[PDB]
Amino acid sequence: DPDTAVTNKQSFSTDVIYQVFTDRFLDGNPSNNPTGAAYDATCSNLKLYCGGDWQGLINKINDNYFSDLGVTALWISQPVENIFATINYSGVTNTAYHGYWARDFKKTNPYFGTMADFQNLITTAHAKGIKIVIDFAPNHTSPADAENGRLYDNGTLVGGYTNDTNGYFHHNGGSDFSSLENGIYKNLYDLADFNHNNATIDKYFKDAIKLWLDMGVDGIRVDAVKHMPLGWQKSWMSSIYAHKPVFTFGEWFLGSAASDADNTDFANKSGMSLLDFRFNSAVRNVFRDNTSNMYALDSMINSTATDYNQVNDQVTFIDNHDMDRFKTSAVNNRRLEQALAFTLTSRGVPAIYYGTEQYLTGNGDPDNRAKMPSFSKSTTAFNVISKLAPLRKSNPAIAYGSTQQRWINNDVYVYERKFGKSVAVVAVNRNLSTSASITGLSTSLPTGSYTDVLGGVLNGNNITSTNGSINNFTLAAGATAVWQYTTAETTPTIGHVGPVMGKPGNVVTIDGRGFGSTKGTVYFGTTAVTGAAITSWEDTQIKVTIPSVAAGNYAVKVAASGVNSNAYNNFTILTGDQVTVRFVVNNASTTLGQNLYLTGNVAELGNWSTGSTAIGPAFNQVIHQYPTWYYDVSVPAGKQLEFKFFKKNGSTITWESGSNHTFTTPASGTATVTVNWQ
Ligand SMILES: [Ca+2]
Ligand SMILES: [Ca+2]
Repeated sequence: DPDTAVTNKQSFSTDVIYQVFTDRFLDGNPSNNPTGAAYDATCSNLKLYCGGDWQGLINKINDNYFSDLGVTALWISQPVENIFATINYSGVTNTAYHGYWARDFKKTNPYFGTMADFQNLITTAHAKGIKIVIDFAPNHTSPADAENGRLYDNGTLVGGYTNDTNGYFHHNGGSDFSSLENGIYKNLYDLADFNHNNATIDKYFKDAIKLWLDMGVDGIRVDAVKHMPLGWQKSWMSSIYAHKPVFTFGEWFLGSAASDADNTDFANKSGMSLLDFRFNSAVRNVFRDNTSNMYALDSMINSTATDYNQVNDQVTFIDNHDMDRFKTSAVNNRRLEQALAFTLTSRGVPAIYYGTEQYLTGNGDPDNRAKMPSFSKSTTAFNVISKLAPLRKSNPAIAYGSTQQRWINNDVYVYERKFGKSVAVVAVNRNLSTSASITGLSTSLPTGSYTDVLGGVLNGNNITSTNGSINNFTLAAGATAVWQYTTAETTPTIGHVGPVMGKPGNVVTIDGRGFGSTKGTVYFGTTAVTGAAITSWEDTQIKVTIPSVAAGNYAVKVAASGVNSNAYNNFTILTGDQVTVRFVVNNASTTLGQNLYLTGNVAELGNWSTGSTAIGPAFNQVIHQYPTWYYDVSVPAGKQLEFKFFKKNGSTITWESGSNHTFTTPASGTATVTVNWQ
């Protein structure tokens, strides 16, 4: 199957994601709409249910609204049963229309549809080459008070937030958001926090997602990743990747293109991507708010490409469920159109929040979750997506391409996306009133005459190369032209690998060009993977079995016909199955600004390193207070580990003295190991 094929659940780079609040799209079946106050036909009270369902989505798929738009994957609201009750925050009746207040992760939300409806929707999407991505919010249940934040395991009850004897939840009050630990271990407002170190919860959630992947979901958009321990998440991911690997991204909110240490961290160590708020901010500051210029935009591109191990897996967007719509009264259509184009031709997996093609407005929650107004295919923005979306599939330079600043200034940007012998050039002039005389533009386009892929719908123009040298031209006011160049690759050149972390035995997908149809050999580091280990092999996609080599960070290489492909770095190989173990050290007092890390005899703790590979810095305030620190780590299961803490501050490392501490991990689930600092 090609990298392109709907089948490719491990890579979304060639797709376009359509984010849609299920309830706010189409009530394709009235026979399942809420009754009474908890419902509102008009859908004027955005806080109540409006009727949207899975049949509605099915209908749109079937009349090619999506197929005409160009979107290749739907991102739906969480499908699980949510609380049936209603909460009255400040006199206003609030419903769980959003999907985010789960009560039974093992049952479908009746208001969206049934299990068979869901199955019906998973089959109809694949038939048209559309993938389905789902929201999964394992952080918490529903707001305490609605239903005492109860959780049912497929009907049967697990426990409520109150008189929670076995401790399935956290009872440390709610997060004031003053630190990463305060956000992880304390509730989100009234949202009942689950205690993941609790083993039945750890297993409830591995068992839950398993069910959904089993039914055919193609990707999972995890919610509130900054509110759950990394260690746990990673372990959960290894469970998923070991069963049915699927593209997983999470939401870790940021408020700028500004780099963030914990953000970049999670993005490179959890085993899942993030939503690109750094990008979003720059895309909005330049195109929307007029608070930064093309420089800011370019500066973001280089920096993100530099911070994230695999920038191509981040998920770009111009707006979403947690912000003001891109469109407002001062923002004009061309500007929306420009942001879309910029995003569709950009690096990463892009997502369009529902109704952007219909210029929908709505500032803040919930006005930005208005009902889908039209199914019009005429808008210019609708046009732009249909034109461009298809390119991610046809041109691999858009999909896996690098980015090169080829001409820039305050209003004008011309960047280059190139992968192997393929290219795409994109010129953007955010100035709505004055055009720009471009002189001395240089690209990698072979000599020839190029026609703006956008047929001029965004005042685009044609160009002419002369061995990369483009002839002098004028870029009209508010223009944006795209000129590409494609050809058959003849050299194994790796474009993606999914997932990027796993234990030996798992199956990974390598996407790219020029692999030929004759099984060569894979290279996990310096270890050739051949023959039967290579489950599948064709020009654009090779499915290969992760060899059983020492856990660690490898680079992947595909050698087709003796020619070695380029190397895909930072591919993480696990020791084996994981379990989440909480490490607690006592009397581990420190000096001002001195911190506590952890490392031991397995790649998962960092193989005795004191660097960027050691676990930490351990927490010291919510679950355990200073001088006791603690930190939840993903760690090989069943195996006996040796570990040791260490304080680190200026540059100087002080290891605990005496022998190494020891712990033989549990064969499954979770565990806690307490130790005294030596
Ligand atoms: Ca309905
Ligand atoms: Ca939490």
